[PDB]
Amino acid sequence: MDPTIAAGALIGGGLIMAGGAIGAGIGDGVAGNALISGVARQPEAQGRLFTPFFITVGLVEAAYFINLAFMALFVFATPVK
Amino acid sequence: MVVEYVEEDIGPRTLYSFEPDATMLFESLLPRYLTTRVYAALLESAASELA
Ligand SMILES: COc1cc([C@](O)(CCN(C)C)[C@@H](c2cc3cc(Br)ccc3nc2OC)c2cccc(OC)c2F)cc(OC)n1
Repeated sequence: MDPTIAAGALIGGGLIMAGGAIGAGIGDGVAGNALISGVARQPEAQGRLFTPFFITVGLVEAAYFINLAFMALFVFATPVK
Repeated sequence: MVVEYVEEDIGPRTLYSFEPDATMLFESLLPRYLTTRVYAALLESAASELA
C-alpha cells in the first residue's frame, strides 16, 4: 500500500545522495589534486590558481547541491503520490 | 669533472620543468659543455699566440 511508496522515496532518495557524494567527493579531489601540484611547483601561484579552482569546485558543488535538494524533495515531498 | 656542491642559493624556488627528463638532458648537455670549454681554450690560445 502507501508504505511501498514511502520506501520508494527512501531508497530512491538515498540513491540521489549516493551518486551525489561520489560526484562531489571525487570531483573536489581531482580538481584539488591539480591545485596542490600547482602550488607545489610555484608557491606564488596560489594567488591566481584560486581563480580556476573555485570555478571548477563551483560547478562540481552544484552537481551535489541540486541532488541534495532533490533528496529532500524525495523524502519531504514524495511527488508521485 | 669534479662535482662540488657549492651552496643552496634557492630554497622556495619555482621548480624547473624538464623535457623529457633531467638525467637525459644532463647526459646530452655534458659533451656540449666539454666542447665549448675546448673552444674557449682554443680561442684563448690563439689570442695568447698573437700577443
Ligand atoms: C535546478 O537545476 C539546475 C540546473 C543547472 C544546469 O543544468 C547546470 C548543472 N551543473 C552546474 C551541475 C544549468 C545548465 C544547463 C545546460 C544545458 C545544456 Br543542453 C548545455 C549547457 C548547460 N549549462 C548549464 O549551466 C552550466 C541550467 C539548467 C537550467 C536552467 C538554468 O538556469 C538557472 C541553468 F543554469 C544549474 C542549476 O543551478 C542551481 N540548477
